[PDB]
Amino acid sequence: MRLPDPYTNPEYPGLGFESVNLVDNDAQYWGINISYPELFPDEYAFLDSRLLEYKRTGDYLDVLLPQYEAFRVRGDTKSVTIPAGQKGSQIILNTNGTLTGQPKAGDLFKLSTHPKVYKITNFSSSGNVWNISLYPDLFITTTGSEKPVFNGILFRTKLMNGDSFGSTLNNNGTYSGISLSLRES
Ligand SMILES: [Cl-]
Ligand code: NA
Repeated sequence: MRLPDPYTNPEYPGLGFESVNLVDNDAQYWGINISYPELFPDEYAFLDSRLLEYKRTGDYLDVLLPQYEAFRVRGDTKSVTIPAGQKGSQIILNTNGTLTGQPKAGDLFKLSTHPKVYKITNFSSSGNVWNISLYPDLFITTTGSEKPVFNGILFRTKLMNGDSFGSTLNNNGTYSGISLSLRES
């Protein structure tokens, strides 16, 4: 299930995060700490209903972190190839001349076929050959059918603080201190 935000639900601008911390837990997994601004009753009720549905159905929570949305690499990834049999800390790909721009160390990365999110540690190229160094090491050996993902990356997580989720209506008619602690699953 997608954690609702102002992109899925622009009617609730309060679902836009105030602060986000991406924590490295070293298999390696990312921890995500999200802090909300004060939420209006409709926003809080909608978020609460969506987290109750997540609790009811033992699903994951997919989350977009807009602070990593730099759109540094653009274009159609259809003819972009990732050769099979790769594992370790590097992903080599052939852009086929279809991608504009280049990624930077600190950017996120994901393979289209697997949920793991990586951090880019280094980038080098030789024409259409891109060499992207990743942290942590690849969770799978490539099959050759994967596509690189630079934008719109969703982290697949589980909620860690469901037992301390919630708030009470304050004197301003809003809900303060709402925060989500997520663990990449
Ligand atoms: Cl592997
Ligand atoms: Na949100």
